[PDB]
Amino acid sequence: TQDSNYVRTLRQIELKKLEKGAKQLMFKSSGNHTIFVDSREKMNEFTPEKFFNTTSEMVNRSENRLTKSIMPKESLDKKKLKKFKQVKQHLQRETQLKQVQQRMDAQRELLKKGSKKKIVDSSGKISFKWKKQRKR
Amino acid sequence: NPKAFPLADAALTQQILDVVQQAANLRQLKKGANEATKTLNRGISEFIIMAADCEPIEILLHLPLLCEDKNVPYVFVPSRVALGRACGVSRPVIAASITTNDASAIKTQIYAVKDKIETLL
Amino acid sequence: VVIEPHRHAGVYIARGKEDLLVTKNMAPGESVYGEKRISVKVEYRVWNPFRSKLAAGIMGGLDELFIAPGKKVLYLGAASGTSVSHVSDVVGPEGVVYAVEFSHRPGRELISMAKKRPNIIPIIEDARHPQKYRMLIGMVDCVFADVAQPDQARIIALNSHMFLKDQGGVVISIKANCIDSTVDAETVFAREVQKLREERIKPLEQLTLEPYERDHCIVVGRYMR
Amino acid sequence: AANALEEANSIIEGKVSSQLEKLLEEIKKDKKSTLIVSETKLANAINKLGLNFNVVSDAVTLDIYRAIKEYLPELLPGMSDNDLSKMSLGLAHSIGRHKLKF
Amino acid sequence: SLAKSPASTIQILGAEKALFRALKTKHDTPKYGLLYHASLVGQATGKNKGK
Amino acid sequence: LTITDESNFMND
Amino acid sequence: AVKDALRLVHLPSCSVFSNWPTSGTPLGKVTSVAFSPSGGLLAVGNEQGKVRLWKLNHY
Amino acid sequence: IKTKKRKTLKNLRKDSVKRGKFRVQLLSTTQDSKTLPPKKESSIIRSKDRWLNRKALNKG
Amino acid sequence: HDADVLCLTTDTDNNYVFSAGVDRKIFQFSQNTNKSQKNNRWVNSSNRLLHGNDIRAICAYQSKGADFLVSGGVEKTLVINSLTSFSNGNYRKMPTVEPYSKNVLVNKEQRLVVSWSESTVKIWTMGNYKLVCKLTLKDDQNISTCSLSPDGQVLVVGRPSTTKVFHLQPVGNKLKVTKLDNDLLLRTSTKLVKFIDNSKIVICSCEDDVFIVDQEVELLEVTSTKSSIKVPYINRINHLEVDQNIAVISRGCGVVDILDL
Amino acid sequence: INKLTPSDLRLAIGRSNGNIEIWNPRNNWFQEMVIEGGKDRSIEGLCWSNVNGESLRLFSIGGSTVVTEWDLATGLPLRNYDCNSGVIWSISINDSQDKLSVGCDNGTVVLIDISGGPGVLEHDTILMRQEARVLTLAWKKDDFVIGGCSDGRIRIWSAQKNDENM
RNA sequence: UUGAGAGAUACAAUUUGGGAAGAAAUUCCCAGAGUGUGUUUCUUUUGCGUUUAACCUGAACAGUCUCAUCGUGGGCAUCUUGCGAUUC
Repeated sequence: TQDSNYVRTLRQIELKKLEKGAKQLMFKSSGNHTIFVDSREKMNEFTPEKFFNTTSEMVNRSENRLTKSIMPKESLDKKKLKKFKQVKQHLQRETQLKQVQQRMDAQRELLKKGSKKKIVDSSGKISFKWKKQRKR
Repeated sequence: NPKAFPLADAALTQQILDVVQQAANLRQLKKGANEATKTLNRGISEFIIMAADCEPIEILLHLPLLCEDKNVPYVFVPSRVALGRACGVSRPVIAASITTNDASAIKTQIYAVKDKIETLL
Repeated sequence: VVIEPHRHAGVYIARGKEDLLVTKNMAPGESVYGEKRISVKVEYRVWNPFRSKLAAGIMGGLDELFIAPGKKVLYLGAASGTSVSHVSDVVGPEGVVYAVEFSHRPGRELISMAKKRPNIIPIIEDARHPQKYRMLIGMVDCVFADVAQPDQARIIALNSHMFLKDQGGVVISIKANCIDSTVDAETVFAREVQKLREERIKPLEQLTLEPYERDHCIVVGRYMR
Repeated sequence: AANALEEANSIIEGKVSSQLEKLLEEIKKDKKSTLIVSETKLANAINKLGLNFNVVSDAVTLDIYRAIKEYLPELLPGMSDNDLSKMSLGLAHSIGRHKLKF
Repeated sequence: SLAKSPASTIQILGAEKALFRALKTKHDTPKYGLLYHASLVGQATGKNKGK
Repeated sequence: LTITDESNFMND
Repeated sequence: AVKDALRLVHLPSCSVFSNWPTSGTPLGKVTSVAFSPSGGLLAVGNEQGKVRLWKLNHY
Repeated sequence: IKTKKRKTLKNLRKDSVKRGKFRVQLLSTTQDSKTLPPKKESSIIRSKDRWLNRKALNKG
Repeated sequence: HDADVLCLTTDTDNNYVFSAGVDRKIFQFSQNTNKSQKNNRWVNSSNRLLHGNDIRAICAYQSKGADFLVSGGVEKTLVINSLTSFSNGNYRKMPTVEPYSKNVLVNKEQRLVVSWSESTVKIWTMGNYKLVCKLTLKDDQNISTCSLSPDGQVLVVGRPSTTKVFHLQPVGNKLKVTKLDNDLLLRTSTKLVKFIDNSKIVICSCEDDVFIVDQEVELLEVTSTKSSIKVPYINRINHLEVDQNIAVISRGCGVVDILDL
Repeated sequence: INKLTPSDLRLAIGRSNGNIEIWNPRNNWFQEMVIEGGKDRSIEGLCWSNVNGESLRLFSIGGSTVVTEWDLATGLPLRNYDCNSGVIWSISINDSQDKLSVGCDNGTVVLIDISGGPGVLEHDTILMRQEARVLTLAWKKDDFVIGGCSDGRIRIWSAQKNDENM
């Protein structure tokens, strides 16, 4: 029980760090934008700069459209990629710690008391089914 | 009890207590208000069963306040005595959280009941 | 560290080591919900697009977002200050936001932020009866809608009739699960926009906000007459 | 006035039938030919037609009430937008602390 | 925020530094916490004060 | 098999 | 379900008798039971096929 | 001609052409929406009458 | 039943329950006997096979001058049985179409005859017979009354939304059709079109306005009775017949008017 | 039964291509009027409301999510109320006919408030949901609504207002 | 070979809008559409989709006693060299 408690607090550390490290980040929107127009003329043209206002720069990325610098070419993008990879790594560590606490706690329930049978599944992932009997 | 939102009807609470019984056999539920809040704060709950019979019901209805924070299904059943019997303990049990396992045997039952819980929200 | 002003005034993008959405303050200096504040002499409160709904609408793209720093804004779905704080900070101190809700469990936090923010007025009666808050305020320049009830269009149409001026804006958030699960949200949203334009709404845009919420949409529209 | 009892009685006659002191004395002082009256709500049936008024609040009275509510603070009182807003949020905070218990 | 916490947390609500060092190295956690100075725990003598 | 009684026509 | 699972409760008092069955009464896996209508006489049959007979001397 | 006229006809009839990340839907007409109830859900009507003409009862 | 029970009804005092479904029979369950009533027992009283394919609908009316149950199904006809005389007495099957409003009409010149089903007109000429044309007009959605001109010149389709005019050219084994725009016609609803002349048409609208096109007759209103405010269409003009600038309208509250054009 | 045949008694027939006939049983069933529905329209059910002393209202549900209240004069719908959940499978009327139950495809029973005069329908209350689609409905009185579903079960809801199990 | 309808997906050409340069002719850059040749998903459609099957369940591991956990010794390095997880 005390090494399961150690693994539980490590999982909670990583889980809160995932939460408050992804909360202060900016994810890209992916939504099927649908604008409503008149009969055939507005539809059959190209929606002439109603929110485009430059069809190069603030047009296809919508985190900030617009109508009218420390190493911007690689280094800030490198830092963005590294913070995204950091929260990806926290996700891996939290799911790994989740699995190991699940196995440790399954062993802990298994060594308590009550009757139990070693259930073997199809492949070999063994399991334990307990007797239908209530605790006195 | 008027402050017991979603309260299950008889057929829904029959299948809820049956999935409680077989989760308790597979050692996959945590039974009690403190243990249910611990499974919620760790985020290992499939859903929450509560009993609309605890005589101060305010010893319960604070885990609804953090199920609305953690978008997990919760439901109420009429009797704490029946919930204790279905949990497989000798005591009346006020709330019970069914913990998450992916290799479990009753994963399909757990999903069907938690869908029929969050259909009435 | 460097702040770029958005399309809609009041809304800013604080770029740098993390490039994220942000507003001004009206309760100066302090956060309301532990949200990040990045000072640059003057103060800037981060809006979280998953925590709220209008921030996800901004992050997905709205052109005629009628929430503007010179208007007043009716807000039907707050219940707690997660987004009306930022709506106050983008509407500035000039205007007024009418946060109208009914469930009096988180209205305590709504009122306890409204004390420090006089831009916000609380209405704690339900948005399906505008005849119960007739005598409080009226003729708003824009309504925002975030109820997830069955009779969405009836609630917003009656509030728009009693309290919304002509050529104003309706921004409505629709959850598809509280109307029709077991069918896809595209037929749900199309049925809902038609149910909206049955009333005096010309609908302009919609967008689905997939990476921020699941099975939602934001529809915008102008109030005809 | 901005008296809290008057504010609570105002919100009470708003949420209920509206035959209170204000609309009762207004209906008294306007008794000239018992003309066509346009009440704010139709659930104030007694405050509309309980005593001598051709009562109608139906489907265009909402349009004229849109216009009147639009141009309250310019001309009908002697006060302005800020007095309207401060007494309105004072009323809102009063009814909020009344309904929501503290 | 105290009301939505479980009772074991309310037990050890004061002794966080002893709790979290005894969890991050697999030792035995404290048992009294901030609740040690309550009158009943003052009335109890031994290890049934932890009880 | 019709509506034959002393009832009136489409009047009252 | 389990071996030696039989209890005799005394009603109205609803208090289970404490001196029978003890740990050495050969109940077995009790799978049927019948009281006789006249003599006060239990007959308990278990899974291995053995009706054991007791006589309740109060009657 | 005959092997493509349906494609041309739906090319004239349809709305909501793709324009990049966007889509330009067309609004319906108050004339139609006040003269007629909307079309049936053919999926569920297909379900019901397929059930009433199912294989278990041997319709002639 | 032998298969599904699609529809079932009861009478006023709940002494009978009638039921029907996809096995084209109607079962009657009775609780009339006072022993059956005081014991609350239903009996499968009787059974009648009177329908063709299904019964998807059944209802029953019961007054002092009426006790009949009505039913209808996949065969399109309607059947009427008596209620208290269900198994004993006679029934009546109404025909599959009683054309109180017509869908087919003939013009003697050119020996030709049009028919409108839903939103399409089919026209054929006599001799034998040849099918000369059809119009599957898809911008039309719901159909109502038509008329063809004398001399086979202009057909008018008309529905409670719009109406459309079609001028025709006989080109031998085939007819050639061309529309023409008339915006008063496209804006106003039509109930009946009946051709005062080859060019002037009198038109009843669904909001009971009479037009005289290619103008406006006053119609004296009837004093509305309580049954008229109950059923809100008996004071509506049903029929109009016109030949050579004299016409007749009729409203089904028992009123026929003439009108000179 | 113990009164005479009222002079407004009509029969309403809804077909499957979407046309409603109305017949009158006086002297062997004369068809008074027809209200046609257009392409791909149907009518799976309909109901009558005659509140005593007001005009007759004819509601109908097609194969879709709408309730259509028809104005019998023009042969045109005066109301197309999109019911706020599901595809409508059945409809029934209250006794005293002030509420309108629809039973949906997603298992809701939605009540529609009628007593506002002809023309107007309000959303009232979605009852406690379920899973299987409710294919038919009936009322007891104003109190309960009975509904047969597509799982072989019959649910009984209590729609009695100002009771705790509403 | 879903009889068919609607969708994403590479090439071949023809293009539409917004900006750059030039007298234009045109060229450069940016966002896309539609057309034939392949791959693929969704909805009926007739032989028939299986009308049987699935999964749970009752006192259903355990005399050749079964299981757990902590230790010890050995085999497999010609490789199960063994994860807070059963390698035998």
